[PDB]
Amino acid sequence: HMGHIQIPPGLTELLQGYTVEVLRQQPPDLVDFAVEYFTRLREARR
Amino acid sequence: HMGHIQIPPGLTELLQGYTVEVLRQQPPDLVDFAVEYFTRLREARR
Amino acid sequence: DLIEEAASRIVDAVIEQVKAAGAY
Repeated sequence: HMGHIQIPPGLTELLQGYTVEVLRQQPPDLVDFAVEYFTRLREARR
Repeated sequence: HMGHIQIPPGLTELLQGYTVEVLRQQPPDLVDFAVEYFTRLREARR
Repeated sequence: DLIEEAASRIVDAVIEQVKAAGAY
């Protein structure tokens, strides 16, 4: 009944938190930082 | 003013890419996939 | 595809702050 394609929410809310710290910390390279952020998040989930 | 800069671009093309990878593979957990993409970015050139 | 449209607007929001931080 009425089919189509959509996008899962949460992606924007996630980058939003990242976009913030990126400016507050103002690191030299965001690459390594991006890896240090998400990688650290896993520590939160058990 | 010759001393008022604090907004280096680059985060645009980078984030957009993540939007095309997460939507193409559509992994079950983005948290882990996030650490996989960026972490590999460190070996793309620098 | 549609992703090129939803991923193009999502970026417009993040850049709206990173670029508007060194001005206002």
